[PDB]
Amino acid sequence: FFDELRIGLATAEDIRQWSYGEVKKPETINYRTLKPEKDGLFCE
Amino acid sequence: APVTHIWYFKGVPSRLGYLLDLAPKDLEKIIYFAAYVITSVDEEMRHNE
Amino acid sequence: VSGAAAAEAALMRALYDEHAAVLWRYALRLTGDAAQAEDVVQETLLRAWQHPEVIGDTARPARAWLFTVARNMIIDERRSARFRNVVGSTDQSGTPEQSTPDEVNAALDRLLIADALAQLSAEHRAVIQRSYYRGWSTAQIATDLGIAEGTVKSRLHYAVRALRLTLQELGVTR
Amino acid sequence: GSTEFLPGSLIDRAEFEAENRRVVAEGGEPAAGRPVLMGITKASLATDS
Amino acid sequence: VDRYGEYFTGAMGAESIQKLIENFDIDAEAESLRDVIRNGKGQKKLRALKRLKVVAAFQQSGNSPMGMVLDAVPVIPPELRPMVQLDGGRFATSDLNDLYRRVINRNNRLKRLIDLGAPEIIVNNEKRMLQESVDALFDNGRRGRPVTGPGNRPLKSLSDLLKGKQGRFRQNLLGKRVDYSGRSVIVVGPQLKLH
RNA sequence: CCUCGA
DNA sequence: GTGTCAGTAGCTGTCACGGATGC
DNA sequence: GCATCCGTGAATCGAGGGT
Repeated sequence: FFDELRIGLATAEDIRQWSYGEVKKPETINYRTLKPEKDGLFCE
Repeated sequence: APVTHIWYFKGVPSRLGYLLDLAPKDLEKIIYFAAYVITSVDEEMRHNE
Repeated sequence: VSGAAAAEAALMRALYDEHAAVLWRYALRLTGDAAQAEDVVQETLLRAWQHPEVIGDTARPARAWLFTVARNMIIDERRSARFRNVVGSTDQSGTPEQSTPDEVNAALDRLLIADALAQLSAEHRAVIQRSYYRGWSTAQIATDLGIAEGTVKSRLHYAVRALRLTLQELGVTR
Repeated sequence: GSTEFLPGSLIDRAEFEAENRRVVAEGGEPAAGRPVLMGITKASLATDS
Repeated sequence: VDRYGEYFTGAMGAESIQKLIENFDIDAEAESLRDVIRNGKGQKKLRALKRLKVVAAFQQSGNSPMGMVLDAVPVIPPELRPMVQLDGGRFATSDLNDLYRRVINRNNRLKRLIDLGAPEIIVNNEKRMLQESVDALFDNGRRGRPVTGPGNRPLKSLSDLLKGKQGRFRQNLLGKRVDYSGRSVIVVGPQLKLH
């Protein structure tokens, strides 16, 4: 039970308030260890 | 560098063009580095000179 | 002077207007991806700015040096990182979607463990739920419950066998 | 009139008479009305959800 | 700029429009449109009506129009852009990872050019590519030619995840696929009762 | 996305 | 480290409809 | 002020096979 569903423009402060960190590096994972690279698109 | 949300620029009608009274094609030239745009002009200093 | 620093910017903008569009076509054939060709052009002209020897002699074709730098950049992209990953896209058809099994077998075991747990003493039940459900060490449970080290070892030793009694009495498969 | 209804907008004939009901009793001018026919495709997108 | 630069200030790209929105009185431009609406020619009134529909929205709601220009882009969680392994040892990934990856490469290149003091032509011509890359992440194909993948196939964008029969709304929200169900061939059974 | 069934 | 020409494939064989975009 | 051109839409479920 929740009444309303509000939608709106995401302030740049909201975009940063959601993010658990910035994606600096462009790498994805390692193709040998299957470990996601740090600060990559899969940073743990 | 700041970037524009394509949903509000290219989606018809162009929401930015309606907000700033700028034509969509004129707005297209600005965003994609085809034309400069005047942000401010000191009209009073110009009058005194 | 300040005009000497601006003459270098008007020199880069000059080689942009004569070589960038032709270099983009060359990288576009070698990669096939327009977004990748733009990345090769920016990186090639960036190395031109970092090498005044190539921008010095106008009587020597700087275009040929650009095609060679772009060619070497493209073959390096064509190595290990592209080798494994570039193959498939989940959005693309022909790739099986990931699935996760149902929790039926896990839910039935959890129900039978919860029944055998209820028929235990409050001491034994509060020790197996701190060793297997909370994952603490033997000394950690001894510290919490204020009992001896061997007391936790003995309670765990019996409570496991007590549960094995109740499960084998109900026909749980070994 | 005295309403916040943007002129030219298509509003449900229940909020219009309920909003003009408060402004008429408030002293201000009630908003004007004119019946408008909308297609089923256009009316669906105009829903309040 | 070389002559009368002391008197005006101009700029290019998206950062300029960010500046145009900042030096903008929302309430003033709203009442200017209403004045045109109260007494005006329908030829030039419809164009002022529709503008008010957009401007008054930013006025009452209390949200700034600056949100239409982004300083940071969010990254979608990994399980929604998963990378799956193939039975041949190779890998298959979601299109979004390529789209996000291509934005990151150009965004990291911009930090290099700004630090290196590259010519204004490269920094400006790079920001455009960052704008075109971010335009593809949200709605690839909306402006111009779509970002082609391997095989001249237009890559799916975030907005493609919601459109049409395959989008999230119609395919995964209005109808799910359910447990406790089956299907088989039908055969007439005359002896059966109606119930 | 190839072929096919109501 | 790089240095004589050195330059996509593919493709239009859909259409009705509305309204912002543009001369 | 109007012709152009842009973007939006175009039935439901189901089987099997390749990359």
